[PDB]
Amino acid sequence: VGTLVASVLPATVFEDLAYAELYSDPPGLTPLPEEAPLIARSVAKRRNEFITVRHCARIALDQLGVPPAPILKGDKGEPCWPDGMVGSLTHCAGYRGAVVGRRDAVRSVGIDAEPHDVLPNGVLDAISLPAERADMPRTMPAALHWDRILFCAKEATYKAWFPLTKRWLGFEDAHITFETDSTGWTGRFVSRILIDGSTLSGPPLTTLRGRWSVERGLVLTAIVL
Ligand SMILES: CC(C)(COP(=O)(O)OP(=O)(O)OC[C@H]1O[C@@H](n2cnc3c(N)ncnc32)[C@H](O)[C@@H]1OP(=O)(O)O)[C@@H](O)C(=O)NCCC(=O)NCCS
Ligand code: NA
Ligand code: NA
Ligand code: NA
Ligand code: NA
Ligand code: NA
Ligand code: NA
Ligand code: NA
Ligand code: NA
Ligand code: NA
Ligand code: NA
Repeated sequence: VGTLVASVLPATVFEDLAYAELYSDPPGLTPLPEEAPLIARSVAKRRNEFITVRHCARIALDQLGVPPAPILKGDKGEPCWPDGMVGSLTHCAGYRGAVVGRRDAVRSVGIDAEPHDVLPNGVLDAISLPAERADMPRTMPAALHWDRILFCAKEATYKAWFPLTKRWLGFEDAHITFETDSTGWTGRFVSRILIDGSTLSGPPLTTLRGRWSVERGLVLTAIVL
């Protein structure tokens, strides 16, 4: 079983998390009939990864004692987790993953996987603030593609934020600061929210702490609130 995503999960709430990942689409996976409408008009690549990522979601939920069931799609694409559960899903070339948590210990999860590849510069200025572009090179080893790592953290931030607020969060609306561990391939980040953080219940979101990792040609990030 693969354990790349454990490199970005916390120990403090680990017993209330579970995860499952795969690196390709198993052949011949049939969609659940209740989930098939979600991909009824989708291209084959989207259908195949959707079915794999939902499979990972149910394996991870089963570890937390949740019986397998369909996971529908809600406001703005967000997955509809079973009662008492939270989680997040991601895919990219070579990666499909789910991390889920018990809501009584975990308020929200956001994860993202990317290929550890450059982004174009025009995609970088649209996805970053000036202070990020100044500070990332100061805090990240020169071997790493900081543009891509910053973007991966932006995506995990939106996924952790949206289920709590049900509002947009733009690339300009969170300033993310990083640190690198002395081993050079993992570290921590903090996403500072620059807009109103009001949530549907509980205290407003102001800073979201996460972890990042680069390995096996992938960037992984996770935020567990
Ligand atoms: C929604 C988004 C973050 C998804 O990320 P992605 O890199 O395109 O794709 P991933 O495979 O990593 O993640 C897709 C999964 O995200 C989840 N997701 C989609 N919308 C979501 C939402 N509103 N809230 C939480 N999770 C959501 C879904 O599980 C989806 O997979 P599924 O359709 O198979 O269920 C991205 O497409 C997007 O729209 N980003 C713009 C918002 C943003 O990044 N703001 C910057 C904040 S600092
Ligand atoms: Na457990
Ligand atoms: Na695999
Ligand atoms: Na559902
Ligand atoms: Na969610
Ligand atoms: Na990809
Ligand atoms: Na360094
Ligand atoms: Na600012
Ligand atoms: Na910050
Ligand atoms: Na930084
Ligand atoms: Na590592």
